[PDB]
Amino acid sequence: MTTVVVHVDSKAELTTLLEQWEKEHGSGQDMVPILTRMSQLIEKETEEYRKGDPDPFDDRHPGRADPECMLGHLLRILFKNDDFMNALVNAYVMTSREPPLNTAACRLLLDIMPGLETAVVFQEKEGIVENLFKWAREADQPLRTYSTGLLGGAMENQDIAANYRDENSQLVAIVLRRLRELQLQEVALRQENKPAIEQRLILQYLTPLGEYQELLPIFM
Amino acid sequence: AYKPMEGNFEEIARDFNPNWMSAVEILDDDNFLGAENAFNLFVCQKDSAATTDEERQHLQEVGLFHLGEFVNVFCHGSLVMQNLPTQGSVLFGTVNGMI
Repeated sequence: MTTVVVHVDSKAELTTLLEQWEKEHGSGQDMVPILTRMSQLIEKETEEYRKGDPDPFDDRHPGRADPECMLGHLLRILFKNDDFMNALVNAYVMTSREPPLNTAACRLLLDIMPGLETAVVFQEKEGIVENLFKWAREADQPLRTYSTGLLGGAMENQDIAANYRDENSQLVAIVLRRLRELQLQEVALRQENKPAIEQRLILQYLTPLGEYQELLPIFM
Repeated sequence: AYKPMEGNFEEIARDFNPNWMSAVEILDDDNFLGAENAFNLFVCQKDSAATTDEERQHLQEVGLFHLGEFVNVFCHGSLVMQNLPTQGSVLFGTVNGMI
């Protein structure tokens, strides 16, 4: 109880965002430098999370686990959505073509990366998988910065990777060539006096399908 | 199957009808000869119409024969001289001395 911080409060900043987006009903505004907070309010919240020496086997939420720090306090607020935030998945994906229009989904589905549990990508609105086959072969570079690990929840399911055990293998032929390029980019930028955040988030996508069968041939 | 790229075996197909085997032999990598304890011959042919995945893991028994003799061995090679008709030759070993 009475859990207040010694710094500037984060929930009052959250509620100040909860009085702007929650009243946005067809008003004709674009929140793309304002919803940068929703991807930045949790990263400073991640920046203080490394002090407690976390256990990386945390498939749950700290709201169930760790009420000692501000990570568990704030993830519960944006998860009890009551079919209000849940229409954003039907909105910014199904009728989304433009890059500021796709800014409002790919910079935000990565904000609910622990929250995306099972059935959003498993829903019959499953064209988002084929959209992510479209949003990886043909996307923008700030978009593909935030587009590779979006089916990370799909590869955690053993039912999506069995329905797509050859459709994904098409996409693996693309992403390894880009994965070869970054060792040619970043090392040559460091081989001068003698960027890796995509390299972090592509391997997050490629990890759960590193185990499956018939994919070792194009690996080696 | 054996995929050299993967390094591991792979089940293409499987017959399901329970016959007690006696000896088997590959003919031409499409037709596969099998014997039986019940003194019989049959060939399972690998299925061609790969329309789905259920119908391509099921072999089909193509042809039946009662070779009235137990079968022990199979081997290649003919008994006539090479003059360089029919194609291939498989000889079989028995229990009554009837090659």
